Amino acid sequence: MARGPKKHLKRVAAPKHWMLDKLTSVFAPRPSTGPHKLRECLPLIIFLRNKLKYALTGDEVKKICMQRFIKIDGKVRADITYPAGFMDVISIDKTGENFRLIYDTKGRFAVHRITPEEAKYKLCKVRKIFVGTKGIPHLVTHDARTIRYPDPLIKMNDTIQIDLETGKITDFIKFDTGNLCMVTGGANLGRIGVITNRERHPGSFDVVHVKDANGNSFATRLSNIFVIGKGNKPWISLPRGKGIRLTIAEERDKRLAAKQSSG
Amino acid sequence: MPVARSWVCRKTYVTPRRPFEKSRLDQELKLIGEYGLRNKREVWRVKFTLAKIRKAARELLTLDEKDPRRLFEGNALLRRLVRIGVLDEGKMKLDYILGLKIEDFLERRLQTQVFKLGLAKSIHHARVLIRQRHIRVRKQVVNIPSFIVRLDSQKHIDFSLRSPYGGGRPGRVKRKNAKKGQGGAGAG
Amino acid sequence: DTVTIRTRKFMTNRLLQRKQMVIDVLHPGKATVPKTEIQEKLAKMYKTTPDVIFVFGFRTHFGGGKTTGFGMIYDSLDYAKKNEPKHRLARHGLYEKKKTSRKQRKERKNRMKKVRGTAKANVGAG
RNA sequence: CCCGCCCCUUGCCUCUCGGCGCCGGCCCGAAGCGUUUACUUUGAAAAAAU
RNA sequence: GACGACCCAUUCGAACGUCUGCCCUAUCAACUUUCGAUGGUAGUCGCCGUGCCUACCAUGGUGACCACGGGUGACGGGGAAUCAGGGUUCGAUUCCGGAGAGGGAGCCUGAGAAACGGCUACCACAUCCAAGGAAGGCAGCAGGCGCGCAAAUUACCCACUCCCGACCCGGGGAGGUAGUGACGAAAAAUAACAAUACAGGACUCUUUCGAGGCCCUGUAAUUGGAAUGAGUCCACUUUAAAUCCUUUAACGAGGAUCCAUUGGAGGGCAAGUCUGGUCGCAGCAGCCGCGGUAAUUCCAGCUCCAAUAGCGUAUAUUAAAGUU
RNA sequence: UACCUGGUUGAUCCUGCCAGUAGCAUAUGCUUGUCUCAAAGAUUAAGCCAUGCAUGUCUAAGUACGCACGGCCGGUACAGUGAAACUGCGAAUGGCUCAUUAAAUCAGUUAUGGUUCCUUUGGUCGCUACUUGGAUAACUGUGGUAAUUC
Ligand SMILES: [Mg+2]
Ligand SMILES: [Mg+2]
Ligand SMILES: [Mg+2]
Ligand SMILES: [Mg+2]
Ligand SMILES: [Mg+2]
Ligand SMILES: [Mg+2]
Ligand SMILES: [Mg+2]
Ligand SMILES: [Mg+2]
Ligand SMILES: [Mg+2]
Ligand SMILES: [Mg+2]
Ligand SMILES: [Mg+2]
Ligand SMILES: [Mg+2]
Ligand SMILES: [Mg+2]
Ligand SMILES: [Mg+2]
Ligand SMILES: [Mg+2]
Ligand SMILES: [Mg+2]
Ligand SMILES: [Mg+2]
Ligand SMILES: [Mg+2]
Ligand SMILES: [Mg+2]
Ligand SMILES: [Mg+2]
Ligand SMILES: [Mg+2]
Ligand SMILES: [Mg+2]
Ligand SMILES: [Mg+2]
Ligand SMILES: [Mg+2]
Ligand SMILES: [Mg+2]
Ligand SMILES: [Mg+2]
Ligand SMILES: [Mg+2]
Ligand SMILES: [Mg+2]
Ligand SMILES: [Mg+2]
Ligand SMILES: [Mg+2]
Ligand SMILES: [Mg+2]
Ligand SMILES: [Mg+2]
Ligand SMILES: [Mg+2]
Ligand SMILES: [Mg+2]
Ligand SMILES: [Mg+2]
Ligand SMILES: [Mg+2]
Ligand SMILES: [Mg+2]
Ligand SMILES: [Mg+2]
Ligand SMILES: [Mg+2]
Ligand SMILES: [Mg+2]
Ligand SMILES: [Mg+2]
Ligand SMILES: [Mg+2]
Ligand SMILES: [Mg+2]
Ligand SMILES: [Mg+2]
Ligand SMILES: [Mg+2]
Ligand SMILES: [Mg+2]
Ligand SMILES: [Mg+2]
Ligand SMILES: [Mg+2]
Ligand SMILES: [Mg+2]
Ligand SMILES: [Mg+2]
Ligand SMILES: [Mg+2]
Ligand SMILES: [Mg+2]
Ligand SMILES: [Mg+2]
Ligand SMILES: [Mg+2]
Ligand SMILES: [Mg+2]
Ligand SMILES: [Mg+2]
Ligand SMILES: [Mg+2]
Ligand SMILES: [Mg+2]
Ligand SMILES: [Mg+2]
Ligand SMILES: [Mg+2]
Ligand SMILES: [Mg+2]
Ligand SMILES: [Mg+2]
Ligand SMILES: [Mg+2]
Ligand SMILES: [Mg+2]
Repeated sequence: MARGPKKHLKRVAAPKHWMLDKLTSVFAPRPSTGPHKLRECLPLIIFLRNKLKYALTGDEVKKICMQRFIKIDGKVRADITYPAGFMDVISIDKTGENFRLIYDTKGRFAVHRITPEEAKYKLCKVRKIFVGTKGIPHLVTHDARTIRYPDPLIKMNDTIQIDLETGKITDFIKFDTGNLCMVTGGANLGRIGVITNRERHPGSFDVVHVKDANGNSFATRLSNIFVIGKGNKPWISLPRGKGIRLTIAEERDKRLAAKQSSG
Repeated sequence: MPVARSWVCRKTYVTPRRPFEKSRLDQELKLIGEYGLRNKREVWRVKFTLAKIRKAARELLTLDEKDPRRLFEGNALLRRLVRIGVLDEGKMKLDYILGLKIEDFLERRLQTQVFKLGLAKSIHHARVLIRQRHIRVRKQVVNIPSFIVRLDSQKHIDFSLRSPYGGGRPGRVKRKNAKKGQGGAGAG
Repeated sequence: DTVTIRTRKFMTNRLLQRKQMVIDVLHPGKATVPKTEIQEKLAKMYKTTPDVIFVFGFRTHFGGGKTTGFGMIYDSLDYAKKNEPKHRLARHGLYEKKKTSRKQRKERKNRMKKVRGTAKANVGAG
């Protein structure tokens, strides 16, 4: 039977970009309900023992999190399967280090340490616009936040830079032809380039083009574009190799020349 | 029940279709004698690992040149072959792979190198020594006669550092008899 | 002597008040080293004590010689008493184990599920 | 075998609102789509394990 | 700070709906309808769209491009076996979707159930009794009967992966561990090496004979000494606690055991026109065929063949089959 | 590895099939030293089931007069550990099997502008009062039936 919501998640059926093994055991953490979709999230448990190696078994994650050390967007989260996701800024005070969840160019999250004078603001993508009771205009971002009284020029698909202690958006980039963008869905995942186009098929999945810093172009769907810069100048810091998605015939050459077989 | 296991496994040989055919039985018996193997199956393994290389080679050679896939996988297959001493870097192209014979994979076996590099009296003596843990590759004992020696591992094969044949306590026979001089020939 | 320790991929974990690393033991000719005999040499290596040190794993290769295992070194003793799994504190006695089977616990619970107000004799008289 | 020339060459139109030029006046990109399909080629989008 | 709470969004879903996609059957050719069948108008009901259901009205909808009826040892798919190229057959079975807890039916509580480790009633079974009454659902894990050609222990533990809870602490036959296991897959032992004696060849010498001889094979008698695990077994290691494997001290090989088997020997098809026995009997033989007193085919000894820690037989299926 | 071989005739050439041949998966026979993996009451009967077990849960933070244990003597909101019991939550996930079921289920594709949503995350929280009412469980005590988580 299914008569209600499920609550376990099998290890094989889990998302691929979690990069889980196969022979530990039958289950996977099953992210809890949150602001980020179940396939797009990264639970806090998978970030501390599969990536940062800080813990070793699930109980060590539970007793790291209980001591109130970890902060997800300023607030102090105690749930180990909390669904962190794209544009969230984990902070570990007791160590003095910070991170930004951004897709690496193979289409998966990777650790990306940032300077503590940067981990005070995060970007959000506008999803909806509506006028509440008494005539107040609202906003909905990709991570479920609701901003009341936003500027009357910010529209859908735009990006806004908020603060983590107030909300209260500060800057906003407008979606049009010429601005930077990072792609967050499908085949082209974690690539960067100027938008350069947008076609519009009314009633079905408008399509968007892009263009890398090496001529490479790659279409996508508009609901997968995420503007991160005014133009050619990304606001937030970037991972190494900057979304350039080199082919395997190049990846082999760099592996051979660097001879990165040790340290 | 769901369970935390790999069921993935596979076969590594194929029997021949004509079961009693003289041209076959005499050739394989020759190959067993000349390299000191145990069954016919020890030959059908090598036949399989060659006939499977010769399918990738062919399917690449039926792609068009300049292809991404053909280029990448060919440069990867020739590298893998050259790295075990089955191919000559002076060939390094696909239309030569189709010219390889079974007796080049058999030649790179550890049993063969232990004889041909001089450490044993015969191709049969070599198989005994390897199986008795008398030989070492690079700071590592090995015990499998069929181990295939990579090209630059070649000059590392030598007698084990805990073994009678070179720096080691005499075995349980040379010690039982030297004791027969002090326990069987002195007061016994 | 032949025995020797060499550490690997060291990491100082402040989130759990320990430093953890991997241990290599180059011990040719001999049997595997006892865990006690390892942890005192780690002490002399890190200059603390053979009491805030825990080691486990330790599989030996084919052929003899090396073995590799995991090791952790705590700051206080009590942080180890908090942050360790119980059975690893039992190995070198610092904890003890109680009720003698899973069956007895199970069947007591099922007898107690059939009385109200005070479960009484089912525990107090066994 | 990307341009325009024998009559045609993305086939035109006519505009209008907004950027690209020159010294207001005039020049060219976008909006309409070209009678419809099948075919072929390229993109998008498609769970993991096998 | 904990808790609760209206509504909005978000999350995990759920529900209904669009296009295309199915095995065999004509010895199924017309089917559907006031017992709603296709449509319209207004309502009832429901979380919402809707003949979903009621009242009035119209007479429609489907079919040789296979409707409707029947059969399926039919739960669908990701996939599996074989496979030049095309294909054929399988998919109860660990991932995803569906459906069901003896058969049918009705409902409480809840955000969520037409729930059976919940309740009520009928049908079929079955238990206790003081004959008034009460109680039940292993297609969860073990275990037992039955059925059959056909399938393991009434063990251990929450340490690992995760889930539930008021929760850093409790619980989990989910899950892990060990037992039985020739379903099946990978690696791989049961002899290596010298001397001596015979045997044989390239080479040297001798007109040859013959001799010297280096390279190999057997084969004998002994030996000759060396090598090593299968085992017995102290410790460490392993792990929740143990077992196994790996690491190590001590014992442990002369071959008459520390013993390799299963099927064949006319042909197809690798291997005997040996010897003893039986006499168209007993038997063999997938097919052709053997046996009637002189059996290369039966029964046995000897020898030889093929695969080998495996081989034979029955059956379903694929290639051979360009015999769909 | 894109393959054939025996058999109708006195002999020959054909059609044509039966037999051989190789893999696979269920059963069964003979045999068995080592070591790493690991399928296993599906087929018949979705037949029937003795016994045990498989679902419970407390924090600084709902309700503590069990003396049950308890300390420096006091509850003067009242200490502190805390059985039980009311209250809340979960029990609708997980596990097992394949009887039903052929435009059904299911797959890819799309839509809710035609709906509901415990929980999590973010919004929202101003048209006798220094604090109201009666009534239950655990606990004390008396019971009934052969019998039950009465
Ligand atoms: Mg279920
Ligand atoms: Mg049900
Ligand atoms: Mg969770
Ligand atoms: Mg109507
Ligand atoms: Mg209506
Ligand atoms: Mg009609
Ligand atoms: Mg009609
Ligand atoms: Mg029909
Ligand atoms: Mg089927
Ligand atoms: Mg069926
Ligand atoms: Mg194929
Ligand atoms: Mg299936
Ligand atoms: Mg069945
Ligand atoms: Mg089953
Ligand atoms: Mg299922
Ligand atoms: Mg679905
Ligand atoms: Mg039954
Ligand atoms: Mg509820
Ligand atoms: Mg029911
Ligand atoms: Mg149930
Ligand atoms: Mg009941
Ligand atoms: Mg009843
Ligand atoms: Mg049951
Ligand atoms: Mg059972
Ligand atoms: Mg029987
Ligand atoms: Mg069986
Ligand atoms: Mg049986
Ligand atoms: Mg657990
Ligand atoms: Mg616990
Ligand atoms: Mg189990
Ligand atoms: Mg096997
Ligand atoms: Mg033996
Ligand atoms: Mg052993
Ligand atoms: Mg122990
Ligand atoms: Mg025999
Ligand atoms: Mg016979
Ligand atoms: Mg005979
Ligand atoms: Mg024959
Ligand atoms: Mg023959
Ligand atoms: Mg006679
Ligand atoms: Mg005779
Ligand atoms: Mg005779
Ligand atoms: Mg066939
Ligand atoms: Mg005839
Ligand atoms: Mg004839
Ligand atoms: Mg046949
Ligand atoms: Mg066979
Ligand atoms: Mg095992
Ligand atoms: Mg199987
Ligand atoms: Mg059954
Ligand atoms: Mg019972
Ligand atoms: Mg308390
Ligand atoms: Mg209290
Ligand atoms: Mg309760
Ligand atoms: Mg509930
Ligand atoms: Mg079962
Ligand atoms: Mg049904
Ligand atoms: Mg039908
Ligand atoms: Mg039918
Ligand atoms: Mg349909
Ligand atoms: Mg679907
Ligand atoms: Mg559908
Ligand atoms: Mg809850
Ligand atoms: Mg809220």
